[PDB]
Amino acid sequence: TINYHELETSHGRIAVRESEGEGAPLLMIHGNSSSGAIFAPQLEGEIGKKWRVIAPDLPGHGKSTDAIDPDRSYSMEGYADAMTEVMQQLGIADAVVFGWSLGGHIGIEMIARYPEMRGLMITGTPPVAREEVGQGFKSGPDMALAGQEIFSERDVESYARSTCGEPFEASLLDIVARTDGRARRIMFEKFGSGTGGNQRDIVAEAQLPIAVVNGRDGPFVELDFVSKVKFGNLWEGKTHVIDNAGHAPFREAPAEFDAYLARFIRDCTQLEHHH
Ligand SMILES: CCCCCC(=O)N[C@@H](CCO)C(=O)O
Repeated sequence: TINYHELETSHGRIAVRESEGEGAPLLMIHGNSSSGAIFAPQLEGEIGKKWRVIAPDLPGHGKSTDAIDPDRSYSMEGYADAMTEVMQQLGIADAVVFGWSLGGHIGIEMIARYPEMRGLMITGTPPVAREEVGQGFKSGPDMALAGQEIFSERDVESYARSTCGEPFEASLLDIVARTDGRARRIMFEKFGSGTGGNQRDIVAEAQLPIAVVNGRDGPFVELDFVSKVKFGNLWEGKTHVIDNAGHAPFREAPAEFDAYLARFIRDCTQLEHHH
């Protein structure tokens, strides 16, 4: 049973899905033009059965309302503010955070705002300074869509297929089509204007465990670049790659992805802590 409910926040009304797991909490943050519903395999599977999985919809996405103030909310740092507010309302200060793509960038911004975070896993996310975008991401037509306000029906399909990968389901179109397109345009411009913290520096200096897990065949992330990024505390000492998966290994290869996520949560929450 997934517990769905909505929170009135300063950013607007935020939809939240929670599993019924009694264990330590895991915040899962979805990507650009997605929603927390994308994390069905974790919410409804072994991860969500054990751990308290929380999968909200960002402002402008899914079942959340559009942002009260797009100029405040639609940016990596603005979304980080919104998710921090959500966690405060839920009374949870020490979640492990999993961020998918845009969600991973948001998670990086959350490090400063959510100091008791027990770990951060990023998938589909190259930590990059603004000038490093070409190094961290692969060039292509779906990539251009990341910052494009208006999607035709065909842009909806191309974007959904490239970002969500196999298997494609019609329900994915509904999610992408709903997205407030202003959020794409504004977030992308602000990323390029360096309005938030330098993500390269943030992850280099961050002391909490950061896990990096990607599909080998994703169309967006430069995996070699990611494997060279400096992290303060890289979980298991390397970046991890799942064969036969693209941008969304949590749905494309759930068992393999869940092995990493479960082990990371265990490591971050159930080992004796020494500074
Ligand atoms: C080039 C800037 C990318 C910003 C983050 C983003 O939109 N990530 C997408 C993946 C890239 O299309 C996602 O959340 O899936």
